[PDB]
Amino acid sequence: YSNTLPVRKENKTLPRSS
Amino acid sequence: MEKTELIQKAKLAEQAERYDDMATCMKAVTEQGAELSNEERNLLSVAYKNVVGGRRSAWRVISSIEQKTDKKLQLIKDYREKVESELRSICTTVLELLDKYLIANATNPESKVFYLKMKGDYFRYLAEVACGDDRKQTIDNSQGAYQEAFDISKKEMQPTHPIRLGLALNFSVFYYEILNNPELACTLAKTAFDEAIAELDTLNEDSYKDSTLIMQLLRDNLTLWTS
Amino acid sequence: MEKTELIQKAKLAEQAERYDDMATCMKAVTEQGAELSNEERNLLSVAYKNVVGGRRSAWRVISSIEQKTDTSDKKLQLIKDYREKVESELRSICTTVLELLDKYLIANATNPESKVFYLKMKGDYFRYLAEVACGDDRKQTIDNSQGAYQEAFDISKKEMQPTHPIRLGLALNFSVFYYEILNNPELACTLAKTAFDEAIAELDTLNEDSYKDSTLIMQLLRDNLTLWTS
Repeated sequence: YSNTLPVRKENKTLPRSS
Repeated sequence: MEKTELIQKAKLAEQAERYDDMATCMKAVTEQGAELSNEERNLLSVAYKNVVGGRRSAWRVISSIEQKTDKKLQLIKDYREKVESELRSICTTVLELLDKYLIANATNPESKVFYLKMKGDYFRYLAEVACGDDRKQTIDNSQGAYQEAFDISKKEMQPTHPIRLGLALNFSVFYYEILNNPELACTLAKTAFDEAIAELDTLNEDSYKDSTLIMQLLRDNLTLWTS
Repeated sequence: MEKTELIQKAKLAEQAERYDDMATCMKAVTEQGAELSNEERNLLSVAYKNVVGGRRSAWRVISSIEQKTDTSDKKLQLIKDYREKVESELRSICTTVLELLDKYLIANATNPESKVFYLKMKGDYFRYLAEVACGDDRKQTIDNSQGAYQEAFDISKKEMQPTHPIRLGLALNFSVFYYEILNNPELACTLAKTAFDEAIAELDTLNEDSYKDSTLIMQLLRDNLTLWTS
């Protein structure tokens, strides 16, 4: 897609959020 | 809650990526009646951009899945309609804020340009999911807002100003995406870019960060649209 | 609606990253009463991990800002109240998950795989409660977490090869419980490294589909060991 403004946005365990 | 405490909570939510809370904070600030600094305008823009863009991405994913597709298709269309309803709700909220509080009581030409650009943005988001005469009218409103912002910005602002550049960026995207003319979108992005480069030695330091980035984005679009 | 439609809708939400709706779908599926398949357990796990991780991250950021500022300030009370809000909704999420585990899933689990899985989920979410609890509520949540983890760890030692990705994820999270909750780096490292080594020995005899997950989890074990050693 074409750019536009504005844009959107410890120990390791499982599962992990996406 | 009081404006200072309110925008404090807004920054707090921002750093916590709690964009719904941030958006309600900034809506309360706006509905208080007073105008917004550049930083507070940015807070409101970022908050509502995040909340609406979650649903924009969801809608694109779902419409894509629908194109490749059956009771399945019925469920897909109903879910897409749900997401569209949420998107229209958010866009109506933002546009109502713009009409009543922000655009009406804006002091500067720069703030007016910013709010008009934002109105163009959210009418464009509404048009991304529109059909029939509603689509025509939403495109009409988005283009009208962008064109007024563009005229005022080139009347009262220099080409290097970050607000003008961001307006050119999103208006070029509007031409490429909604009206579907690559040549005109390219010409708009490129004229903004070249006009900014023409001066540039006049740009003050405060804007160095924003302008530069925006200009890169311009060039990126022009690269993506020449392939 | 019957399972089929709920599963389609939950999967579509996962594709759209609408994790709230996914979680609602999978809660309905669970509450239908029947036993879940591996597909459905993965959907439930993914959905709820996603709905709780946002609250966990927000809480961590807010609490790093809280302890990073001066005391006896009015600015501070707002931050603390906000932290309490996020804590409240995180506790509500965890309570939902734990209720699903206590009323439906664990009780009717028929195979040891599902038992290990649900007990690991119980431990995970009681640990999520512990990381935000105080005093006696903290003691309660820690005890429940550790008990669930321990039951799963024994069941897994007795019923699973050391390469099974569920057993390895259990070991990872249990060592993390030892390091973060109990503040025991030595035993966290020992648990994680034991799982690691016992897995490495039997690795050549293993399935590719399981290879991806198992080697991922072992890599995570090694990374946690490197972080805890530093």
